[PDB]
Amino acid sequence: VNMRDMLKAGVHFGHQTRYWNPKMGKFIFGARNKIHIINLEKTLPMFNEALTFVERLAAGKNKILFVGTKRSAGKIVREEAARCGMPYVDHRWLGGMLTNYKTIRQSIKRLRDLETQSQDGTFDKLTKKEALMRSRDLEKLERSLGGIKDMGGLPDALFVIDVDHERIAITEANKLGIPVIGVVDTNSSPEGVDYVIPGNDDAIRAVQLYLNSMAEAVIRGKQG
RNA sequence: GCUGUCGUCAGCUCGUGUCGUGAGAUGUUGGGUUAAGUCCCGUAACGAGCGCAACCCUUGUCCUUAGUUACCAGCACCUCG
Ligand SMILES: [Mg+2]
Ligand SMILES: [Mg+2]
Ligand SMILES: [Mg+2]
Ligand SMILES: [Mg+2]
Ligand SMILES: [Mg+2]
Repeated sequence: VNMRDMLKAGVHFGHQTRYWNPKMGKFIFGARNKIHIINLEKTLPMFNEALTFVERLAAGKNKILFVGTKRSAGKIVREEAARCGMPYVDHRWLGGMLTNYKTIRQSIKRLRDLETQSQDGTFDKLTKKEALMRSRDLEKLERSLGGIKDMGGLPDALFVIDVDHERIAITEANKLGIPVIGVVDTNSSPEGVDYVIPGNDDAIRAVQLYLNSMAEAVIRGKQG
């Protein structure tokens, strides 16, 4: 908002200049002291475009999936996708979560009924020898499948925090053919992302800026 | 039908997904660890089956029930078994 919250924290920064993607050359305002700088005055209209798109998609009972698996960004998306509904992923993305949803449906069922088992009133009233194993399986399943426990159907649109690190999700999203929102850094590619956000990554303040923007956008959208 | 052998070695495969024009490949590679494809972590793979392990028999400790044809600590007799 108003070119100052983003200009303050970390948004006007890039990944040096040695590792830059030619297709970002149109978004570079300059390279001060060997580091690329993003043209924020161009980011604002498309940032607001993404905000208004997700806001108008909120009304209509559509589900928006968030992807944030990264160092120091998983917990932010975990807590921030909390409330306002919507699923998320907070740890390693599983290959085939979209193109092979039938298989992961079984894992979802296993997670649900094992959660019921371990929280039925302490069903495991027996030796801890295999109860520890059961709890370990529970936490292992949670750590990768907690965010998508709901949403029996495929998401109508998807949100990304970084496109280089999780290219696989975007690839299979285009293969399924659904809209995608992505934060494209200076060493990334606009290929496969529909609504581009030429923002910044690896800076925390920027990432909660992005995710709060999205979350209160969907809040003001789904009110009806 | 039954049996030997590699070999009681730890391997051999499938569904769905993905990569390749295809034969095919990933799963099943990698860092550790284990008797073991055993387990953990990572990881375009996610799961499953036959194997490994476990359930069977026996051996080593104790407890309950049992005391004849088995036993003899105590009591007595004893021809001293
Ligand atoms: Mg093909
Ligand atoms: Mg193979
Ligand atoms: Mg093999
Ligand atoms: Mg096994
Ligand atoms: Mg065996």
